[PDB]
Amino acid sequence: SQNFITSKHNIDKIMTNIRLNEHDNIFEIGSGKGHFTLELVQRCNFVTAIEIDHKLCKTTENKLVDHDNFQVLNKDILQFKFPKNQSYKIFGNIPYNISTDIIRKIVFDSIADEIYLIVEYGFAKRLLNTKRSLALFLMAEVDISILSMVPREYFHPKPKVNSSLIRLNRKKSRISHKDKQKYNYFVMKWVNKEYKKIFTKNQFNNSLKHAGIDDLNNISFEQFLSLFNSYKLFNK
Ligand SMILES: Nc1ncnc2c1ncn2[C@@H]1O[C@H](C[C@@H](N)CC[C@H](N)C(=O)O)[C@@H](O)[C@H]1O
Repeated sequence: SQNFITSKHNIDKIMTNIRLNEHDNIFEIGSGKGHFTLELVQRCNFVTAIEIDHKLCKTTENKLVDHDNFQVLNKDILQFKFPKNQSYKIFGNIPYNISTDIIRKIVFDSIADEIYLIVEYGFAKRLLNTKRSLALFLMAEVDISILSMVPREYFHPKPKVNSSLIRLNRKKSRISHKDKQKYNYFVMKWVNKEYKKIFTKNQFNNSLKHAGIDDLNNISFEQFLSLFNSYKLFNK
């Protein structure tokens, strides 16, 4: 059930959009046959490949024979403990079934200042959709941008849908550690339209007009923050 991108011609097309340089240390999520890995090692300063499947760790190693700036840890990305005092970036052509868990792991339990992932086209659209809780929790920590479309033919087994190469850039968190829970509760209550649990009937009108929200079915992350902030004001 794991797919791969093994056409160099295609890999180069995708590297074209990935701006990683010679001095960055990179953590790749799932080396697979080592195709993207082979390019990263040449492209970057050092690559720590994290592959769960042990046979693939081997293949990754055979692939990277004429190279030294890498290591292949046979671990589970979800259980990995990233450095807490180093500057590193992340890349990964990750599986659909655990996209949410991986992205959450690397954005909340890692300090990579720049993350490059390939995910399903739809799932990418969702990461930017202010109507879903994931996008909202994520936008407090990173800026999300879709760089290009990865045709399903580039993959094998050929999936039923296309994919997108996306980029997550770290930013000074917009949500203080103090507001950790308030923001969480508020995000969940708002996405579920359970407005009354977070705003009285008037607090809600003022908050929307204050944030300048005309279409309540289409709001910017910046507007949403306004809402959250008003929310804080109203409750001590
Ligand atoms: N939980 C996990 N932790 C670490 N690696 C995983 C996990 N789940 C899947 N993988 C690996 O991640 C890879 C997913 C592939 N789509 C990418 C392989 C390869 N980089 C390629 O795109 O050509 C496979 O090699 C899986 O074995």
